[PDB]
Amino acid sequence: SIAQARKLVEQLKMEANIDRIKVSKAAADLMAYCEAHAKEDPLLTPVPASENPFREKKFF
Amino acid sequence: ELDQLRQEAEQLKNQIRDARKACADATLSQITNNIDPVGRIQMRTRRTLRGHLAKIYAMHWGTDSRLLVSASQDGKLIIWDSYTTNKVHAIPLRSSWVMTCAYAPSGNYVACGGLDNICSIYNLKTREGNVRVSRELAGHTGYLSCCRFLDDNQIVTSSGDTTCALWDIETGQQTTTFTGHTGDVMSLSLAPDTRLFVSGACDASAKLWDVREGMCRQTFTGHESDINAICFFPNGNAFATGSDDATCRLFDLRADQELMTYSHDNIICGITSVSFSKSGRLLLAGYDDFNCNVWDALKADRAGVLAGHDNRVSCLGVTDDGMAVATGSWDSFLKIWN
Amino acid sequence: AAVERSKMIDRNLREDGEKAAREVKLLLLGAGESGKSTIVKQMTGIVETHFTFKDLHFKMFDVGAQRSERKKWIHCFEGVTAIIFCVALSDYDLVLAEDEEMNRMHESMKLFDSICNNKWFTDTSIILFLNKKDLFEEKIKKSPLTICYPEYAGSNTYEEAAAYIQCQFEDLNKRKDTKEIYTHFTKNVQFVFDAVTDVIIKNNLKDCGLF
Amino acid sequence: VTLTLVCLAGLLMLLTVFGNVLVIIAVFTSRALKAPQNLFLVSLASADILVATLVIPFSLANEVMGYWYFGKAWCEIYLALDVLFCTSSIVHLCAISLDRYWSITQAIEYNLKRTPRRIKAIIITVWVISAVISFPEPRCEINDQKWYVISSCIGSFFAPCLIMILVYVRIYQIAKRRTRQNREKRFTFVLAVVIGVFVVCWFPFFFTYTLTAVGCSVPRTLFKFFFWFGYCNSSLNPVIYTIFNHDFRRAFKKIL
Ligand SMILES: CNC[C@H](O)c1ccc(O)c(O)c1
Repeated sequence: SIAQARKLVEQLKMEANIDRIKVSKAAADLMAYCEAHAKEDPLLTPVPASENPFREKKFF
Repeated sequence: ELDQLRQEAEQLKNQIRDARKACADATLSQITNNIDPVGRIQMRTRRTLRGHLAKIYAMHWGTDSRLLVSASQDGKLIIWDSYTTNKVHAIPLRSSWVMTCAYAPSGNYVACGGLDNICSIYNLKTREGNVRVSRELAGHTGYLSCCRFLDDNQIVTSSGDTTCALWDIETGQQTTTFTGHTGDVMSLSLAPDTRLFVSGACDASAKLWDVREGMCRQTFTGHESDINAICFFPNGNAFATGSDDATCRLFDLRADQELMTYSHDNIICGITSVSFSKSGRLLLAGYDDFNCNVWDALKADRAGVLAGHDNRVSCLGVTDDGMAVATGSWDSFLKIWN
Repeated sequence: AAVERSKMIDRNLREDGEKAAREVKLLLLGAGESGKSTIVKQMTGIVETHFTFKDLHFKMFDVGAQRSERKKWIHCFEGVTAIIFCVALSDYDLVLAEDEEMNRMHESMKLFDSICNNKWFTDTSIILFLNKKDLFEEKIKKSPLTICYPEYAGSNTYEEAAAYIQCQFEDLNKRKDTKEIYTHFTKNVQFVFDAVTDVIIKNNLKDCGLF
Repeated sequence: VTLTLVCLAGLLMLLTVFGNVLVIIAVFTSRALKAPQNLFLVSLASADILVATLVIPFSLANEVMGYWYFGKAWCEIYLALDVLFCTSSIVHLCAISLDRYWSITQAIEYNLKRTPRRIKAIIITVWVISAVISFPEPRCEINDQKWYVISSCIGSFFAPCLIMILVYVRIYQIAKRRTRQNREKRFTFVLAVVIGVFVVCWFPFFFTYTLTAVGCSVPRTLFKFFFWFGYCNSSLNPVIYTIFNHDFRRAFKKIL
């Protein structure tokens, strides 16, 4: 009854003591990552049919 | 005093919220406003794997990018080969009420479990014959909703007794227990670094756990109903959830807020599964309206659709090298959408 | 070879489907003090029961121990032949432990509504058992039925106020044309077999369009 | 009137092909209709698809051309072929009827014996029986041997008609005592159009044909009217035997 309530306050007291960065710095890093790696994702930019194992290639 | 516990808790709740508001600078609809649209993705089912004679509840790729596994109410767990549609193995399940699968990063064994309250580990290379049952992980008091391999010698599992637990196979004992949820835990997702993981519960909240401490770092709310699915962003600094509220959302670990919401006005059913492409530019989500929409994670616009199933889509996965998407459903059919 | 693999294994799946789809599967429900304990004897997680009667396979699954939310696993059980719902009649003057002022009689009428009028069991029949009629008469000759039912004005007896309770449990049914409730007073392994052949007959008779 | 006598028959060919092929694709493109008893609708559809494409055209030529037959050796491969197709569409209707009679009386006992091992045995048994009776200036006249006309009428209509009325009035007793759910009118109009259609289409031909064998006379105007009634029943079979089932209607929308 009271032991749990003591633990609950302790968890929040430790959750609200973290350093946070702004969202604008947070959205930029997500956007920058996808631009750099956009070249290596076949689904977004379709791959030549020579190497697309399920489409037409060596099934091995 | 009970009031002192409540008064301290109530004050800390307001302090957390205001710190989140101080971090609000600009939504993603502004920073990513002048970005180029993806366009209109158009995938087509290359393969189609037949052989399950009942619903399909779960699947999982391999690190090979060529072998997968599936589970069904037929009490059968099949290891296919996607190139040639071959059954590499098939495993008889001691229980028919499976809800999850797994595939070791080494790829020498698989994991399974269901309403049994136990998690079975079968060996995919016995050096002398077929597959055996080389472990047993009991210690949950509710149905198993999820399990994941942390390494060749660890596994982390989720259950409906409101608890996630980190085991250490070859001994069959819980090294750590992760408590704090107040509802049935539905899903978990490891980090690429394999030092953190997130979970989703029917309490309509999610949490972030440090693996090697048993500690909970921070909690995320905002959904209005049960959370069914969860997935990390490819670099491990964000994750997305899908609820029965008919909406997906995106959460940042280092901003502690909701970033984007992916919902339309013609969608009233619940999301059963989410996943991210290899680059992280697309988000794929299965629904109860028999379909699987594709979203533009950086713009929150539909960018495709995978409509090829007769019943609701229950499971969904993507390959490490990013070549194919697999979807399963209550039709007993699983499709590869290269 | 990945061509002589599937053929030598898919020949082991269809060989198991039709080989294991002939059994009759059922689903037990009830409450803690219902009678689920004292009906299985006569006939963790999910429990399974297997028994035979005149060359028909029965597979009864008990889901009592699962104390998690029900809506998150009940959809796994659609497609069973019937539900088997247990009630105890000697609980019309018994109050729950956790919460007072609520009987264990009005608490079973809240689990009959949920399963009878459900979206996953819109065409599945219910087999309702009413247990502990032995002790029911003893309590009704001393403790009047008014204590539970303030609208059951009628002479108390063994089978006058114990048939007023069937009505309160069959009125809860709202699908009065798609399903039927087969009520019993626990010939207990016969009532299920009598009522199962009547559910299979009306299924085949519906493949012909006559129902 | 070559305009009516060709356009009308061409309509028969279209409906028979449209209905039967649509049934075959629907059975093979769904898992709801994956039951082993639904291979009767397929085999019956193949018996009624060959009669439309092969029997009706050649027979149509004889009536409208008026004079003779182009050939003298295909008659034994046509006049016999026609009998076999007609005989195998009625004979598949007793197998459908008998299937749903054991499912309603011996329900639990009949949960087995439903394997395609038995189903395939029946269909192979249905087509061989049809084969036995089919192949035991000049024009084409259907056989007029007194020992074959009355032998093949009993073995093709009058015997299969004695196993669809006994079955469908025993099934009338079961469904009246069993349901008792105020659904009396439902299962009496379904058993009246299954039997009525089959009898009004086929009875006059096999009735007048037998009279012209014992030594009576029948007008040739009526006999040709009755002759083409049997071809009509081939088109109607997909309608009567698949419309009262909800499962077939759902699968039909899957393709249309
Ligand atoms: C109108 N076409 C039916 C054909 O003339 C026919 C069919 C079955 C038979 O047994 C037969 O002797 C003749």
